[PDB]
Amino acid sequence: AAPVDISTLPRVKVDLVKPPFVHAHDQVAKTGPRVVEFTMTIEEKKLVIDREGTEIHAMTFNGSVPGPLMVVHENDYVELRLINPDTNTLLHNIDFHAATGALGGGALTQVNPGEETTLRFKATKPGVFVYHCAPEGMVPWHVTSGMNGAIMVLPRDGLKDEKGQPLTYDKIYYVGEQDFYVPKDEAGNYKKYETPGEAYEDAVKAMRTLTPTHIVFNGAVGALTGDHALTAAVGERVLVVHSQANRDTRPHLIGGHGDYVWATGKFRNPPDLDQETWLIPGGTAGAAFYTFRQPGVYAYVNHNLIEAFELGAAGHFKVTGEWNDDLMTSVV
Amino acid sequence: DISTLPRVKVDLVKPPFVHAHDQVAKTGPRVVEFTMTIEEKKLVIDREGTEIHAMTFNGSVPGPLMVVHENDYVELRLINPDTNTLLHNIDFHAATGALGGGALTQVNPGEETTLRFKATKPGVFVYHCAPEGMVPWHVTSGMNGAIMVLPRDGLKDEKGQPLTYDKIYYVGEQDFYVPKDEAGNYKKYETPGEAYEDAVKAMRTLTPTHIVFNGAVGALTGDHALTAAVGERVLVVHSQANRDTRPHLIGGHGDYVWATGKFRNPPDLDQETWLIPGGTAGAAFYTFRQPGVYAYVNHNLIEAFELGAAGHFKVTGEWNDDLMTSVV
Amino acid sequence: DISTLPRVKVDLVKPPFVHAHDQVAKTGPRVVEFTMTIEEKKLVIDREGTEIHAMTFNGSVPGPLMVVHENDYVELRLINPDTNTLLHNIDFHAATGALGGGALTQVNPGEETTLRFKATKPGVFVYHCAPEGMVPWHVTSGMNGAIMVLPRDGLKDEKGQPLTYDKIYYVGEQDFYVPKDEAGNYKKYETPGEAYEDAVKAMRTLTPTHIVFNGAVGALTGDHALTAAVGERVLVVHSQANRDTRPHLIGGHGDYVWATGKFRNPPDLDQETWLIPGGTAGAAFYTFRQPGVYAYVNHNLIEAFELGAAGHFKVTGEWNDDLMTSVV
Ligand SMILES: [Cu+2]
Ligand SMILES: [Cu+2]
Ligand SMILES: [Cu+2]
Ligand SMILES: [Cu+2]
Ligand SMILES: [Cu+2]
Ligand SMILES: [Cu+2]
Repeated sequence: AAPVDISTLPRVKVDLVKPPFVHAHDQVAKTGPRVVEFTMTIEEKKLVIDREGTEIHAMTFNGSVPGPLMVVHENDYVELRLINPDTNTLLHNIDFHAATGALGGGALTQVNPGEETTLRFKATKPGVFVYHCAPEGMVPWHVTSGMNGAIMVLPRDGLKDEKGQPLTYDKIYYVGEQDFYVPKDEAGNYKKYETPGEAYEDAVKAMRTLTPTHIVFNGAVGALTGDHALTAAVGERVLVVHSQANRDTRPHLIGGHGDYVWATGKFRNPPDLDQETWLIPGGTAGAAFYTFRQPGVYAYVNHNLIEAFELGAAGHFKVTGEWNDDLMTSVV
Repeated sequence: DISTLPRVKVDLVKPPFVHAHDQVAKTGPRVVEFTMTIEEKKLVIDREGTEIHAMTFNGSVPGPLMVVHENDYVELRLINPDTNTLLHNIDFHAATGALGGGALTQVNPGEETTLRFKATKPGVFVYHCAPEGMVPWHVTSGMNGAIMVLPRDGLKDEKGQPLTYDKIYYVGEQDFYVPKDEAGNYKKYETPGEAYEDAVKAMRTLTPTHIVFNGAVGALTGDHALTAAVGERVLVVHSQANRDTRPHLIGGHGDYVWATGKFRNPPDLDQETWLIPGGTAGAAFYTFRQPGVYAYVNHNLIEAFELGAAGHFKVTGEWNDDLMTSVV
Repeated sequence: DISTLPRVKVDLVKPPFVHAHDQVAKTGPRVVEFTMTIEEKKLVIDREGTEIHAMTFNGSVPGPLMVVHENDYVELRLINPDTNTLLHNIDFHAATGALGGGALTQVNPGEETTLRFKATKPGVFVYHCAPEGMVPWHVTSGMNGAIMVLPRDGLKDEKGQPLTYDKIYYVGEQDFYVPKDEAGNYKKYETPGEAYEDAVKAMRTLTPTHIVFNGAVGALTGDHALTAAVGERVLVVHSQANRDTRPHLIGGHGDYVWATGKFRNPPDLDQETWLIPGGTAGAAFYTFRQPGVYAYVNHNLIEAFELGAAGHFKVTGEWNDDLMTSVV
């Protein structure tokens, strides 16, 4: 019942990085609980979301869609300084699904242009969680404008398999999947707007159709392909955190599997094994662990193939290494 | 021999509330008697006054939550007053045989029927009308509810230890497809039959015009918000008889969740959001640790804040600065 | 050395039936030989005579279910006759490498190819065509099926105890997007190629015009209804290569279900309904206890009864009044 003295906890500052990459961290905690300090600056900005040059007024956390992945360990405290520069035009806030109370922090972080605030919450549950803006009355508009990301709360002793044995990854990637509803004019062409506010009415209309115009990884069609394809080597253990703050998705690694998967992303639950495809409910973050055994190109996709190959929810993995004819081979 | 079992008559209560019951069974198997009267009635489903011809079990959308224990025999007397105009029946997902009972409970206006079935499997289950050839029309008109079949030794965590809730609420999520004219305005009809054709066309778009909790937009908000106190253990039963949903407690979690609602399976822990497939009932257990307002929503945020799938929790108690605070 | 492994030839069977096999392996690993011939053909998918240019594996929608055991080697000879017009290939979700085999099995009309891969993971998996740049078009044209890789010691329950089925059926669920003209009538094409543009357009609406089992509305009804007898243990393998579905046996349950179909995971028990994500194959085990007609459906009742995702079981045996009965 007595208060816990948090001033005694050591503090560590984190420098966030743009997705799909993840800031420096340790899987197995090397210290006891800490107050981990993060700072994110909200940025309203125009963003090209497809190959035809379609542009929208994106609402971002730190300039990217999705926002950066934050990483802490179970029972650490997350302290976020949220800044809303006066160059922005809208009210924003933040809802951490990893947090307990005040609408995930949303009721304590409402900031208008020119204001800032610092939120602190205890990361009491291990897993990957979604975080997103949630201004009362305009929630889906902000979220579907790209204002969402994720946070991973690692067990202090790292990841474990269904038998309680260590699962250690060599690389980690964060794939934020985004459903966009770009308004179209009477002619069927995407509309343009001077300011975010000007598009509200049309945006609401576009959203209520429940039919996305685009569904992409890392903010745009092909964002995770070509020179920006994810990479790995045969033998490498890779963890892919995947989030969707507003709509269901079903990740799948073409040519591979999800050896160990936490579809709804909570680590106190044993992972599902050998998944071909897994369902991540809208408003959830999930994580899949895989060890590559074949070199070459792999397609990482939302397995509703239309959403993947037509709407944009598809990325690539370029894997190096020696081919395994035992696992698979063309018979002459 | 069923005739040797105790018989008890239950008085059902309107959702989100639930009739009184014991979690850990107090007796052995019993024949639990329920009675529900079918009522076709106009219902306002949104703040704009939109009306539909609702098809209900006991006058509410969703129908009330029935509660029994594993291996009890459910005995339902279903009445279809001659004031209604359609044939109805009932399909219990908790039952075995005759299309969930649908093939044995067909009742035209002015008729009634009594069905009895053994609740052999523990968990929360959906029950809904299913008249041959017009199944989705009735279900999407609000004719569905749920039944909870508790394990005889109560709920258990992933370690087989007891989980006892202090409060329970039943949230029925309903997808509606209200027909519109060429102008785009919702159409009104004199009778349910008049709208069949338009209804079918509206349903086939697979795009709900409304998705609500307890029959209407904002039904579980304001004076009708759900309540709890810091420290209270709350079980929230959630059903969707026709379409997928993804429940989420904003500011909270599903400490223990049976997403597809069957208790022989250990619960999933610490869920932020969970998927309840259409045609399924799920259950989430949570112990409140912070006072204040919480939003309970389908986490497709468009479906929640635009279409109506959102409710509120008003929680009393003292704030916990350790769990969360605005830094000085 | 695979040259050391004995080989066995399998004769595939048209769905919903499955080719014979042993649940518990009677020998060590084997190289199992399969042969499938691709066939592009016009196909009637509804009771109104609507046709489409279907792209099939062995002439059926879905393609046949292949069955092997963990660690066997699957060797498939894929033939693309010069009577076809498009390039095709195959993607095995059960395989490891080269885009599931798609990058190694590309075959134009008049060509064939043989692919071999080790079945390292037990479970039911989807296989489908995946020609670069036209993946969804082929898959939604019916070019997909499934393969089951049984654990060498057969299926086991959540306790490690054996689960042996007396019957097994394979239900392939297909979402079709048939283009329509300005009048709203389904369009007709002389060749698959001529429809591409309209096909892409129709798919991007993400709204299927049809959702069927075994290639057509009512395909699994009447003389083609699935069958069983009271007391029989039945395994129903269900796949959806492109869109989510939620199987449900009306009047029954999924006693043991591997919703996402991977056997190294214990099954979920007593399911009323389960979610099989698009791009996944699932399996449900049930022991019938009541005779009569059952409806096996996708529980989004609109997709089932309006769009076509519904089939029937005809079960023989004695009625059990203890489980269910109409009172006087
Ligand atoms: Cu915002
Ligand atoms: Cu949220
Ligand atoms: Cu009815
Ligand atoms: Cu049902
Ligand atoms: Cu093909
Ligand atoms: Cu695939």
